[PDB]
Amino acid sequence: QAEEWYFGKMGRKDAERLLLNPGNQRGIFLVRESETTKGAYSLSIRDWDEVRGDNVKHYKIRKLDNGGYYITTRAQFDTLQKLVKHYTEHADGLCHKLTTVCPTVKPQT
Amino acid sequence: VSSVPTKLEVVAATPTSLLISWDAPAVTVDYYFITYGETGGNSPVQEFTVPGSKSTATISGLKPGVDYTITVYAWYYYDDEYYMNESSPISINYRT
Repeated sequence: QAEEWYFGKMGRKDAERLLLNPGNQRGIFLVRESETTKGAYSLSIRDWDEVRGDNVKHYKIRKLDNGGYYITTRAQFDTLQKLVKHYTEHADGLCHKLTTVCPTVKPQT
Repeated sequence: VSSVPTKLEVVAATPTSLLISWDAPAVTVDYYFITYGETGGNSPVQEFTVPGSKSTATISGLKPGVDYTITVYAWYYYDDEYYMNESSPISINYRT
């Protein structure tokens, strides 16, 4: 859905480049359409690690035949909004809990 | 090829801290997701990660005389389509 975290059609490396902007802290995230599985989404998250430094991890959001959405089959959600809320409450396997949506440059006012 | 870790166990234990250990699967693991919480407790579990190169983890700040459920999941790359997958869990219980 056209929610604040939804970036629509966006490639993996472009999502990485945007998330890796200086100023973004760990847990900054976006949701985009998957370019490798049709009908799936990807949750892209800014992360940090002792060895690799600043980095980005991607999690595929797959669709259930009758149910809803999941990254791991043990945690299933009726909507993408419920998935995002869950992973904002607890990381529950993700590299980091979701904090706020990846910022983008807006027109000057 | 195995992605589930095996033979999870506590290998050192004080009243408030545990060292857990397992056998890595044959797939290269990116990181492990570890949870622990009072068995049947009505608070949320604690969660953390360790690097995929490891096969042990230190849990601290436990309450003495509480049964804890401890679970380990491997998060790993399969191929470019399935780039980030969670393994089946392995779990143990331990009373401090």
